[PDB]
Amino acid sequence: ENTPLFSPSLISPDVLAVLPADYTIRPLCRSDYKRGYLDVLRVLTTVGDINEEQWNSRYEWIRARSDEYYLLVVCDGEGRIVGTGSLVVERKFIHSLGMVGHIEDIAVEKGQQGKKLGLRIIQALDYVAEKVGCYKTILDCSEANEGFYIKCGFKRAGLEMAHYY
Amino acid sequence: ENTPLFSPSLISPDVLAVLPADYTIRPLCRSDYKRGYLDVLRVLTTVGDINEEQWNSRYEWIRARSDEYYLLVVCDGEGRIVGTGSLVVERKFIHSLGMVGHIEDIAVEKGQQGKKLGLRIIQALDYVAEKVGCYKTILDCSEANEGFYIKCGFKRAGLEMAHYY
Ligand SMILES: CC(=O)SCCNC(=O)CCNC(=O)[C@H](O)C(C)(C)COP(=O)(O)OP(=O)(O)OC[C@H]1O[C@@H](n2cnc3c(N)ncnc32)[C@H](O)[C@@H]1OP(=O)(O)O
Ligand SMILES: CC(=O)SCCNC(=O)CCNC(=O)[C@H](O)C(C)(C)COP(=O)(O)OP(=O)(O)OC[C@H]1O[C@@H](n2cnc3c(N)ncnc32)[C@H](O)[C@@H]1OP(=O)(O)O
Ligand SMILES: Nc1cccc(-c2nnc[nH]2)c1Cl
Repeated sequence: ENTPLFSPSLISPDVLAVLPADYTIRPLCRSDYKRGYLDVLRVLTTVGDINEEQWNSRYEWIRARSDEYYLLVVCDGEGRIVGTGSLVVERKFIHSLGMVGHIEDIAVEKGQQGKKLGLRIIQALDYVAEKVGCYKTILDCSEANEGFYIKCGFKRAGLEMAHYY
Repeated sequence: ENTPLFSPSLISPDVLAVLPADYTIRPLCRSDYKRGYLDVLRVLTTVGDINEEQWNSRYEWIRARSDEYYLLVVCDGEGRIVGTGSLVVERKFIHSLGMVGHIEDIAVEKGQQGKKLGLRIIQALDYVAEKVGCYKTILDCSEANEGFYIKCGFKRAGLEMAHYY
């Protein structure tokens, strides 16, 4: 219930060292449902209404795949979740059975934006990806937040194409 | 060993109906190592040297995750693999615990290109994604093959950003 999703050993010590006083970054755990986690994702897009049972079910699905789904949180001095980020590690046959890190669902509470918390989330996710043996990390962004990813040391590599249902 | 990776029920019947005479599309199976599968991926990028033991190991990893990794093949009239495509289904908390389909590692043998086999692979992967409940399918492409994805009914949705190790 407070068991971290993945090893705290995968949290970048350099990131931990430069966070603001009393803020932390750490793996998700199941009790994060009760520390404002889904409210943070509302800055991204529609989350929907998810009750605790549905959370517990998806959480255990993700925990059964914790060599694939690396979800971490930023907490303020009061233990409130104020930022989220995901790394999803894709297995391939190409690149000698290579692994690609996919950065997803990056979100910082509006009142907490513009203090480098997104940068720290990206640095932490890039640390995980390198540690577990990804050959690269990629993500999709908008023209409007490309400048954020540039300041995180990402470069334009191609186009995102979509098909909706 | 000839057990399909996923249910043949997930292969689009409309696609099967319009393939060229004696060509088929079907799930990967483990014995596809011996029908030229990795040679097809060489059109994409470097595959490396993978022996049968390493193949069997990754195959079983993927088969243990066949609600996530949907790999399918196009076979010619002689049972040779001439095309490949992947759908990887990502689980999210957003969009009411939504699922996004990721189209990956699309490859047609050079001598078999320009006969709609890539189109059929994309149509088949989009069929899988809709069937299992994805809210969208996305992929990354180059400026040079954007025109292919446009003819498959995809639209530009954002930018692919990359960070290498
Ligand atoms: C892959 C994905 O998840 S894309 C989805 C990204 N998420 C969103 O767009 C949701 C809403 N926005 C947010 O949640 C946040 O604003 C984020 C995640 C985009 C950025 O996090 P923040 O903590 O606000 O940014 P942070 O302070 O770390 O930014 C790092 C630097 O980039 C700058 N920056 C932040 N956003 C942008 C932007 N949209 N365009 C240009 N520069 C930006 C910051 O000013 C800062 O600059 P500095 O180094 O000159 O001070
Ligand atoms: C997400 C990813 O995997 S991106 C990686 C894609 N893979 C590669 O680029 C590897 C090398 N190329 C190939 O393997 C193949 O050429 C593919 C997969 C790109 C396309 O498959 P093909 O079977 O050659 O194409 P197919 O005949 O189905 O093409 C459908 C239509 O798009 C056209 N087309 C194909 N490639 C392109 C292109 N690069 N630019 C513009 N139009 C194209 C075809 O002429 C055809 O047009 P029509 O409907 O007017 O006849
Ligand atoms: N492209 C992409 C983006 C986000 C997650 C994934 C994924 N990889 N494994 C499961 N999902 C993939 Cl393939």
